[PDB]
Amino acid sequence: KAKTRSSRAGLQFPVGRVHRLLRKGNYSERVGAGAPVYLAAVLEYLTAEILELAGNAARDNKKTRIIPRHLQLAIRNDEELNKLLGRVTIAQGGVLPNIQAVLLPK
Amino acid sequence: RAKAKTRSSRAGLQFPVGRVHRLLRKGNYSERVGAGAPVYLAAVLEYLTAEILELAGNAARDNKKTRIIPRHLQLAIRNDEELNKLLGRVTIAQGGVLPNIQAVLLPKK
Amino acid sequence: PHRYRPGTVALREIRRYQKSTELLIRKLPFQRLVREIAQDFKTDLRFQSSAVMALQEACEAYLVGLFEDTNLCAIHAKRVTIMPKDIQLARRIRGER
Amino acid sequence: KPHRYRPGTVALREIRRYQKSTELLIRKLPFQRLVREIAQDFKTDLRFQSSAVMALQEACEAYLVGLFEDTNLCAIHAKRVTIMPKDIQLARRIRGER
Amino acid sequence: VLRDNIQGITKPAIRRLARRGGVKRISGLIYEETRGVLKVFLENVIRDAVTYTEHAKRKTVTAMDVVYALKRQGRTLYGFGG
Amino acid sequence: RDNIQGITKPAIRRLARRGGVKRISGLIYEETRGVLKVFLENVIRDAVTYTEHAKRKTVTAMDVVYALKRQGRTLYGFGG
Amino acid sequence: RSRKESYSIYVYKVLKQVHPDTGISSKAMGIMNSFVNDIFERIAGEASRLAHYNKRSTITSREIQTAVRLLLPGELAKHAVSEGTKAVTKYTSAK
Amino acid sequence: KRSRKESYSIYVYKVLKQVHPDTGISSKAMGIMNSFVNDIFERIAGEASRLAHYNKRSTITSREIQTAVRLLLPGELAKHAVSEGTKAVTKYTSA
DNA sequence: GGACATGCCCGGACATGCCCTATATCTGACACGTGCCTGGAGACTAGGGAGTAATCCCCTTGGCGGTTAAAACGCGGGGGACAGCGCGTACGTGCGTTTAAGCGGTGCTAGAGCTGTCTACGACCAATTGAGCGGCCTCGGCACCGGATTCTCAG
DNA sequence: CTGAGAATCCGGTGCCGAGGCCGCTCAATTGGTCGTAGACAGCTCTAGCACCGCTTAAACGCACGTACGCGCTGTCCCCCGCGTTTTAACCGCCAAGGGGATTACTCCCTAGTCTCCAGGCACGTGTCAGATATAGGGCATGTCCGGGCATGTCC
Repeated sequence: KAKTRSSRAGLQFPVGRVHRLLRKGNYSERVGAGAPVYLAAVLEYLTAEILELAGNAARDNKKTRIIPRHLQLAIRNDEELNKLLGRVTIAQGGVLPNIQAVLLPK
Repeated sequence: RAKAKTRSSRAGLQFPVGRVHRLLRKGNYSERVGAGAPVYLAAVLEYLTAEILELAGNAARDNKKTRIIPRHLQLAIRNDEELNKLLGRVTIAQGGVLPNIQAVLLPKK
Repeated sequence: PHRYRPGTVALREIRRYQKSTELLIRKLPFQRLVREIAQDFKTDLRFQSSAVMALQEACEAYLVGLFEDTNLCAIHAKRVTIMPKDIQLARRIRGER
Repeated sequence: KPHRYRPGTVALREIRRYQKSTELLIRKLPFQRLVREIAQDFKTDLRFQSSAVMALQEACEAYLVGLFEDTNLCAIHAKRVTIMPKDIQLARRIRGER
Repeated sequence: VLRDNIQGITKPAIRRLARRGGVKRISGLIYEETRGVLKVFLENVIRDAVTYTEHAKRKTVTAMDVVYALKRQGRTLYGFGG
Repeated sequence: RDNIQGITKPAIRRLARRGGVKRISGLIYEETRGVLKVFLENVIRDAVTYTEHAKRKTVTAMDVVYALKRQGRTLYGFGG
Repeated sequence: RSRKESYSIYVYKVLKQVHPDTGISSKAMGIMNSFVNDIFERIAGEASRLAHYNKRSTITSREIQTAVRLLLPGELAKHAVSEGTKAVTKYTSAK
Repeated sequence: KRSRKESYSIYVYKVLKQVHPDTGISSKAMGIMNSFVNDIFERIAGEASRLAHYNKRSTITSREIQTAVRLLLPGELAKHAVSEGTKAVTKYTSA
C-alpha cells in the first residue's frame, strides 16, 4: 500500500505535484521536504478564501454556480485580496458597480 | 601547452566572458548554457555601457567637467528617449531631475 | 412625444453595461485592425481564435480602466465631460506617456 | 521702502536652484529618528546601517519629487497653480497606490 | 494587405467602453485620441507576441504567446492559460 | 511620538520645489507627511523582513536595496 | 491522449470542503487555474531569489514563509503562516 | 585582506577609455554603472531563462538571449545590439 | 368701482415602458465512470551544504558643544482659488436606413503537434597561471572662499 | 531707466580619493571524456482561412433641445517674502560593545537510482441550471389636464 504526504498532512493539494513543479522549475539545486508542503498548504488556504467569498457573492446573486463575475466581485470587494491582485485582470469579470457621488443627480 | 588567451579578447570585447558565463551557470537559470550566450550578453552589456558613457561624457563636457558624476549619468539617461524608456522605473542616486518648467508657470507680459 | 432628460439614459447604460459581461468591441473589425498592424511586423501571420479573444479582452479591460481614471481626473476638475487633455493626463500620470 | 519681489520671482529662483543641484534637501537626523521610531513598531531594538538610512533618504526624496511633479501636472491640468490635498490624492489614486 | 481598418473601431464602441468606465458624457474630439492610444497598445503587445512566435519557430501567434506578452507588460490576463 | 515634526515645513517645501511646484497650500504638509509615513511603513517592513530572514539584528543598505527593488523602484548606488 | 497539468480535482475537493453545494463553469475553472499558477510562480520565484541572495542552495520552509509574509497582506499573511506552520508540524510528527 | 568581491570596474574603465580616452569616473558614478550593468544582466538572464522554460528547452543558447534583448531593448538599440552580438559570435566561432 | 372672462402657472393623475418576478424548453456544457502508465511513493547510498562554536574588528551606538544655517513665528499684501452669471455650441437623445456584425455549414491544407536517431554540444574534473582584487601613494580634478562681472527684476 | 538682490565666473589654495603599482590568490583555461537533447525528418490531425448564405442589431447621419466649459467679474484669504529669534544638524572628537563575517568541525538531508503502484487525465456519457423566450405586477419620470390666482378690460 502507498499513502501520500498530502494524506498524512490532511491537505487537499498534492504534495508530490507541487514538489515536482518546484524541482523542475530551475529554481534551486535542492528543495527541502517541508517547502512543498508549506507552499501547497498556503495554496489551499488562499483557494478556500477565494471560493468562500465567491460562493457568498453567488448566493447574494441567487446563483448556485460561481461565474467569473462572482470571482471579480469577491476579489475587488475584499480589501486584502484586491491588494494582492492589484495588477491582475480577470477576464469576463467586469467592474464593481461604483458611481462617483458628484455625478449623481441633485 | 598553448598560450592562454581569454574569450573576451577572442571576441574583441572588454567585459569578461568567463565571469559572465560563471554568473549564468551559478544564477540558477538553467542546467546547461551555450558558449555563445555569454558572448552575446557581454556584447549587449558593453554596447549599452558605451552609449550611456558617451552621452554622460557629452553632458560632462557641456558642463566643463572632465570627471563623470551621477548627475551626468542621470542627465544622459533622461535626455535619451530609448534609454529613458529602458530605465523608466529607475532612480539614480544623486542624479537630480531634468530642468523643466511648464509654460503656464512662466511670467506673462 | 416623450423625451428623457439628459443624463438618465447615460446612467442607465452605464449600469446596464457594468452589470453584464459581454464584450463591447466588435469581433471582426478588431481582428481586422490587429491583422493590419501585424502585416507591418511580420508577413502572412495566422492568428488563433483564442488569441484574438485574448487581445480583445486585454484591450477592453485597458480602455475601461483608462476611462475610469479619465473620469476621475475630469470630475476632480469639477467637470463631467471628458476631454483629450484628460486622456493625456491620465496616461502621463500612469507613466506610459 | 525696502526692496520686495512680487510673488513668484523668488519661487522660480528656488526652483531653478534646487533643480540644478543634487544635494539632499531633507534633514538627516530627524528622518533617522523617524525611521527608528517607525521601525520599533515592527521590531524592537532594531539597528540601522548608516548607508541604509542614506539609501532610505535618497529613495524618499526621489519618491516625493516624482509625486510632486505629478501633482503639479494635475494642478496645471485644472488651470490651477497651488497644489492642495485633493491633488495629492488624485495623483496617488491614478498611480494605483490607493 | 488590409488597409484603413482603424475605422472599424466605431464611435459607439468607444462610447460603450467609456460607459463601462463610468463616463457620462464624451466629447466628439475624444475618439481620435482613444484610437491612437488603442493603436499604441496593439503595436507593443503584438510586437512581443510575434517576437515570441518567431523565437518558437512558429508562424501562428498562440494564445499563450499573447498571455505571456501581457504578463511581461505587467497587464497579466487570466483565462487563456497560465 | 513627536518625531514626525522633524520633517519640517521648509523641508516639505524644498522637496516640493524640486518637484516643480510654485505654490503650496497650508493643508499640503500633513498630507505629505502621511504619504511619506505610509511609504516608510511598507519599505521598512520589507527591509526588516529580509533582515530577520538572514538572522541579523541590523538592517543593512542591501536590505533596503532589495526592499526598494521589490517595491518597484530600483535604487542605484548602494550595491547590488 | 495528451496528458496535461491542472489542479481541477483538488480545487473541486476544496470547494466541496468549503461549499458542498456550488459548481463551477469552464471559464471560471480556467480563471482559477490561471490564478493558482500565477500565485505559485510569484511565490516560488520570490523564494528562489530569497535563497540566492542569502547564499542558500536549498529550498526550505523558512524562505517560503518569509516570501509568503512579503507577498500576502496582513491578515492573509498571518492566517497563511498559522495554517502552514500547523500543517508542517503535523506532517513532521506524522513523518 | 577581505573576501573576494567581484565587480565590473576594470571593464567599465576599459570601455570608457575606448570611447573617451581622456575621461575619468568617480566612485559614485562607477557604482551607478555597476548597478546598471547588474540590473540589465538580471533582466536579460531571467527573461532568457523564462523564454527557454516556456518552450521546453533545457539548454541556454544565443537565440533566447537575442530575443530577450529584442524584447527589453528599444528598436534601434535592439538592432544595433543584435548586429554586434551576431558579428561577435560568428567571429568567436571562427576561432 | 364692480363684474367678467381668460392667460398662465403649479400640483397631481397618468402614459410610457422600464424594472422586477414566474415559468416552459433545451442543450450543451458541467459532473461522473474507466484504463493505464507515467509520475508519485518507499528505500539505500553518498556527499556536500547547512547547523553550530570561537574571534575580531569594524561597524555601529552613545555623548558634548558651537554655531550657524536652517527652523519657527509675525505680519503686509496681492494674486490666485473660488463663487456667480452669460452663452453658444457641441453633445445627449430620437428615428430611418443600410451596413455589416453575427451565426450555420463545408473546404482543405498550411501549419500545430507527437515520435525516431544520433552527433554536436554541453556537464564535469585535474593542473595552471594570469587576470582580478585588496592595500598604499599621490597629485590633480574637484571643493571652499573671496571678489568683480553679469542676469534679472520691480518700481 | 536703474539700484538692488542673486547667480556666475575667475582666481587662489587646499584636500582627499581615484588611478596606478604591487602582491596575493583563485577561478578561467586547456585538455579530455561521456551523458544528452534537440535539429531535422516524417507522419498525423486540428482548426484557420475563406467562402457562401441569411437575419437582424447596431452605426450613421440628421434634426433638435439644452447643460455646462470657458470666459469674465467680483471677493477674500491666506501663503510668499522678509525680518527676528531660536535651536538643533553636523562636524568634530572620543569609548565601548556586539554581531557579521570568517574558519573550522560535524552531521544529516536530499539528489540520485531502483522498483512498484495508484490516481489523474482524454474519452465518453448522463443530465440539469441557465440562456432564451413570453407573460404579468408594480412603479419611476417626464408629460398633460384641471383648478386656482392674478391682472386686464368694459359698463
